[PDB]
Amino acid sequence: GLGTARLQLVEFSAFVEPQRHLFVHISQLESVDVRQIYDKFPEKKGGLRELYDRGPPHAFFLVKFWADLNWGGFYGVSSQYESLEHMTLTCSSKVCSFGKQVVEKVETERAQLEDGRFVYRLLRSPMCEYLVNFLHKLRQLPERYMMNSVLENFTILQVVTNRDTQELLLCTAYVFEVSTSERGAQHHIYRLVR
Repeated sequence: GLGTARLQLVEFSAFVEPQRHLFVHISQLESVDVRQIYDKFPEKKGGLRELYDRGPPHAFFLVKFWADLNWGGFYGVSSQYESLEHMTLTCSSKVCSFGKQVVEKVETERAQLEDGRFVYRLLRSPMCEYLVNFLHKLRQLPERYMMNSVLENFTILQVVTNRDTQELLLCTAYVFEVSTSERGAQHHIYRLVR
């Protein structure tokens, strides 16, 4: 699964409300050389290389999404994390185009005790205007292969840190293709090694 002993991703979804439609969804391992995707993110500071250098290596994951782009509504992102230790999470999400940052969103969420464990709920976070706009354009493409061509240069990098200790808890890279309405959204989680 996606997580470490200190922090685990439990659920992740991006959606639009008029019942919801899920572009992508993760509800809850093969390897990928991290060097092979350095160019899909900023190569200098806070680039994947530098983060992997500081470590820890076991906190690094790659997720490939096959998004479902078949649906003025509310565009939102929901995330839920869990842990056994009480912490405050700093969640950084960097949207990248052609390997360059076009959006950085930073949120904070404190632990909530529930069922004998700590939960971190970042629900219904409004999707950034750039993504909403991008989705609106993307879905107008006449062919799925054209969507995949455009999505080739679109990546997201999520960094979750312990706000107090500044320790890296979880770093996840996202890459994207499109899936048919018939098949529905899907994902493949990888471990990033070096």
